[PDB]
Amino acid sequence: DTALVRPVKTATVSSQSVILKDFSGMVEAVEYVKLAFRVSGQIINLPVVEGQRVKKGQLIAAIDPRDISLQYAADKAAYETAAAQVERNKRLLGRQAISLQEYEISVANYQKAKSAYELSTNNMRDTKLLAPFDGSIETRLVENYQRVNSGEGIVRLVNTRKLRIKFTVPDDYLYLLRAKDATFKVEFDTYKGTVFNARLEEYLDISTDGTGIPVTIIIDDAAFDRTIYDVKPGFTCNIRLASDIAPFIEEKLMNVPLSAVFGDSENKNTYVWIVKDNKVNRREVTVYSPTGEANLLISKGLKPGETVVTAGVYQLVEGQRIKEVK
Amino acid sequence: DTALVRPVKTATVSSQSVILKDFSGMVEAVEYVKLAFRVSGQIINLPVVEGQRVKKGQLIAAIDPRDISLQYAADKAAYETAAAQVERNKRLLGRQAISLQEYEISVANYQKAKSAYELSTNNMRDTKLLAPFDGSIETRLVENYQRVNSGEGIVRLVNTRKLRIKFTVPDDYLYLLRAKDATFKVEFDTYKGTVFNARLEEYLDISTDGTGIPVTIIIDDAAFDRTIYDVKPGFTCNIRLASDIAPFIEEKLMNVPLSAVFGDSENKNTYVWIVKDNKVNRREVTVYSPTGEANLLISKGLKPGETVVTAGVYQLVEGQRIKEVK
Repeated sequence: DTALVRPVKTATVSSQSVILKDFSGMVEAVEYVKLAFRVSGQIINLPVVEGQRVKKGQLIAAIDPRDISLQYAADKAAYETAAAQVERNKRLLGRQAISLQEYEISVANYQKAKSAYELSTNNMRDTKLLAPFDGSIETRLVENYQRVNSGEGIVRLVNTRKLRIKFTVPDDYLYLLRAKDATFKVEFDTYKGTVFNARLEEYLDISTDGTGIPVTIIIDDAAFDRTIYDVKPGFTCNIRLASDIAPFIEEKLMNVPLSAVFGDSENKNTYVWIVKDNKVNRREVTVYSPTGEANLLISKGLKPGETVVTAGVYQLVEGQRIKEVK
Repeated sequence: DTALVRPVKTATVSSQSVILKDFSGMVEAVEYVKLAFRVSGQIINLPVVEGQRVKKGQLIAAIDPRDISLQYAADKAAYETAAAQVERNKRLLGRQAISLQEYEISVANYQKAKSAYELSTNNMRDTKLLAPFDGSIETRLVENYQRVNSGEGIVRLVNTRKLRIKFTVPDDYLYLLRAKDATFKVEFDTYKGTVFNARLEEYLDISTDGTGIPVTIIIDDAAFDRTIYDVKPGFTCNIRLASDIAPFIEEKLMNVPLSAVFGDSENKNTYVWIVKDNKVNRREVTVYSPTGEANLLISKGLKPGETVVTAGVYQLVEGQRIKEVK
């Protein structure tokens, strides 16, 4: 019956002109960026941990702003006094009430005060070390309440904006890489069963050198959640390249093995068994034929002039009598 | 069982590159040759009848040789006397025993006697009218013991050495007539079921004029016995032209409709039913495949990515559970 499970060989229906190739690739190494303060001080906040995913602008660490804050307020006051004194002297010189010498001294003093206040403004901002890009904390190099200098490594942050995959394509497959709208689908060996769309980043094309075509692709798929799919440099994967080498074809033809197609004792129709949820269902198909009824080329087993049955093949046994009908 | 007669549609196995064309043709008219005596006389023998097949040299009619025989014997004697008299005079002149005048008269007399004897020798031979070629007596124009003149029709003899068939081939089929070793097989409408080989006699090739290619062929077959197959001018027939347009092909391929080929539930082999003496017998065939297993192009009924069964198609029913095996 239908409950009797039958072992069957199967195949996937393929578009005549779509070429498919599988390549082995690897997730590219990423350069760890050493994050450091631009000022010296004592860390008073280290709110991130190793493995944490951070966003651009997020706080990594902060130093005690006490001393820098004191210099800032003193440089602020000195700037405000120098600025007020130059504006006053502009008015005094404009009516010739002061010497140019005295005015010049006040301009030079203002730039000195301005430069000092600009430096303290930067030092104040630099008490908070922020993530320069979206990334992950690879390593925490310091401890909280530890004293550090400028340029001293605080954390190692790896950029996670792009997941790059490198593979090499045989030189003879350059036409497949050049085909319009060629697609790339990635399946990671560590996460088999889930396929992700990828886009071309670049490929080195010097087919002349016979050394293969190095290709770089980037994962470009909304389903690629790195909190779920933890892919690291060195991880291997399969890259499926799909190229339609004849997109101009009007009526698209499908490939199926001859052994998939069968007839009916009641008609001249052709069928296949479609496999859906490990069950079969009959499907009527039209075999491509240029003129009239589909014909086969036979390389062995027949001589010209012999007579074969073309209708009624399922209702016959060896040696059975027949009547030829039109 | 095998005794249960099943109606079946069939086809003939055809060689991939052999082109076959059928043309309607007609047996060409033959010119009747009027046979006549070269002498005048009374017919004393008319041994042939209408419809009789005669050979070259065979007697058609004879006139009473009596009078011509009398002239022959008189001209023979006159020639023999004139010949003896000139040989004598050659010897006499050679020793100057006779005048040149007398010798000359005897030479002139000899040629006169010779010419008279040559004419009576021909008239004697011409008392028997013979068939100038192998043919058939279309009409007997005279009766025995009837008196006739020279040139008076005795019989109408039609030449039967060649059976010519004319047909016209469409101009677009010139390449089929030019193909090396193209063959012609004739089947007469009056004698259907028997096919005769024919050879090319000639064809008018001015494809430029767009008026068809008039072709003449001649029956060239030992089985063509005109005593059995009585074919006459105006008789129609079928001309089968067979041309191998790709004789260079190493492994010859045969055409069969797809509907002729079937599998086995126990193996991956392909078969046909061969029809011999209105009975069928299974025949294993090899379907031509360039790389691997034979594939079909499907124009309707499938989408890319669907799964079809390729082995186990005969042991399944609608909705049956399966297990995909490698």
